[PDB]
Amino acid sequence: DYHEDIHTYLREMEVKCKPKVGYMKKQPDITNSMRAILVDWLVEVGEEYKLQNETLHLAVNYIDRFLSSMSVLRGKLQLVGTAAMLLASKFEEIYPPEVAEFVYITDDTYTKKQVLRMEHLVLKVLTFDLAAPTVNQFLTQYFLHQQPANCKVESLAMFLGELSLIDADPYLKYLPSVIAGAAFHLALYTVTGQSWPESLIRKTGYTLESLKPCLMDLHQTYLKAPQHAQQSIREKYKNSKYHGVSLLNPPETL
Amino acid sequence: MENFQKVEKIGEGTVVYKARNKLTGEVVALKKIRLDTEGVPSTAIREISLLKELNHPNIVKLLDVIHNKLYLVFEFLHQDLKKFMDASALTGIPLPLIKSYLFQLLQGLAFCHSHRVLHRDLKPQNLLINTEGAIKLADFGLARAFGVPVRTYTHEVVTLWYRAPEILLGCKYYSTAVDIWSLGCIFAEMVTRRALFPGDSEIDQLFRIFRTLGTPDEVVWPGVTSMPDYKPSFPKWARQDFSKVVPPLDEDGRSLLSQMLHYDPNKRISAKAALAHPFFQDVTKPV
Ligand SMILES: O=[S@@]1CCc2c(c(-c3cn[nH]c3C(F)(F)F)nc3ccc4[nH]ncc4c23)C1
Repeated sequence: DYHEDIHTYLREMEVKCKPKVGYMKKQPDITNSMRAILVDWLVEVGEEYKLQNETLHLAVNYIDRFLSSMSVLRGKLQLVGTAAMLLASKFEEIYPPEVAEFVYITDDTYTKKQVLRMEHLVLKVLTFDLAAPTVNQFLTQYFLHQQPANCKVESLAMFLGELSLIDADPYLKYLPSVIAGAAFHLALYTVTGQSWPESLIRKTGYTLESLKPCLMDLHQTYLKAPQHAQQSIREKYKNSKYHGVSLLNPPETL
Repeated sequence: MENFQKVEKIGEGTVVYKARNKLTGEVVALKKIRLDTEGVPSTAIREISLLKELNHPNIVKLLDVIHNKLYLVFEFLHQDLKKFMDASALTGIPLPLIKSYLFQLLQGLAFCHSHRVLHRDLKPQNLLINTEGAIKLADFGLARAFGVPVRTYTHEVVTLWYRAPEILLGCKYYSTAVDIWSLGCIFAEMVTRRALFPGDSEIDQLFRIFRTLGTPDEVVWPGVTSMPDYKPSFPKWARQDFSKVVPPLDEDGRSLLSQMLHYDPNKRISAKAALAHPFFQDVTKPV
């Protein structure tokens, strides 16, 4: 095992790759509501083009990093997130969808030129740093610490992990490693009744006490999930693929 | 852009020029990448993003990027390990230089792996040498950031001669072992100045391995006989003596090489463990 090496490196790079917490206030023509619609759309693109959960998580991090230091108008937010998904695809995916396909899913809102010219710009602003740590990267590590592998816990924690991609407020205020911490405990507690494993307290240094604030927000998010304007993630995790875990009854208290 | 004066063309794939910075005098390698229809190629996206996270004495340094062609600017080294082997063919490479070179490749590779990066193309033509006697991992275009545990990644990885058996037998999962295999195949190719497994086909490559390391069974490599391209019809060849396979190589040399060429990837020696092997008890830095 050289896992410990990688975990240390990922925890270090998640602070350097983290976007600026409050960048939405600074955005003149754009809002959290408009971001959440863009992110939900990329889940539909993600599920339609049978792409990895990593690819989605990676494009959003590219999206938030870019908006952290570039002003964009509402008519342009769909180009940024398109060019973001194309790069996250080119990076993460064995068979990345081609440009002209990424065009087709905008319904010709933008040209091939526009998508290609935005990719060049997104690389420049991100200074070709694409290997960012995601919620997903940490979750898949966390999953090896279940004594009993539980495919329901895994699909739910993933489910809970995607919900946060939708809501800048208040997930941007949390590190990926912490969000994944909340999503695993809450997923485990929901199906088995168990909690944050001792082995992960050692690996991560996070007590339930440290995860409380993220767990509170993530718990409300899970409770209010079927009334959220955004619903593509619940539709996605209704499939037998993910053991229809979005249908599960959330817990009440903790 | 205009600062660089091209000295020579020094190779082609994915063209590479030797150049000089006209204002600082610095010698560099320019990797020219042509675009034109599909945007910026996936190889450049991956090579650039990964090399920027990989700062090691034994990993080639990326100095800059330039954008309609794309230029990667790397530090220059005058030699690749293939041109060096084809120059030592007759005389042979000295033992303590093979030990230095191996030790250095394992060091870069340990750093790579511990930064969740697979090379997936370790062959001599992609390993670069300077005059002070340093060797460095190069060509990260076929590389990839990997997860824990890994998920299924591209099947067509590593040059056939250095391809690991779990790829040839088409295991759903492969990881860090496949790079350790490659170096085993290299270590042997320095010791005996000949490609260890020079197969022309996926079938020949397998058979060349079996004929040398013996045909794996469920006792060497549990799960093998139920791998997607494992046929029960394969000749069961016996394992050769390493006296015959690497005749020059000492007892510690042999111990390290077998461990690096294990069939079962979960048992193969890691880059981290290999560095601590008794073969490496008296290392120096020759030229
Ligand atoms: O034939 S090219 C010359 C050496 C070389 C190669 C390559 C290379 C390796 N595999 N493929 C290539 C290329 F794509 F042909 F360029 N990369 C580099 C990078 C830096 C460097 N500095 N000095 C030499 C090189 C170098 C192989």
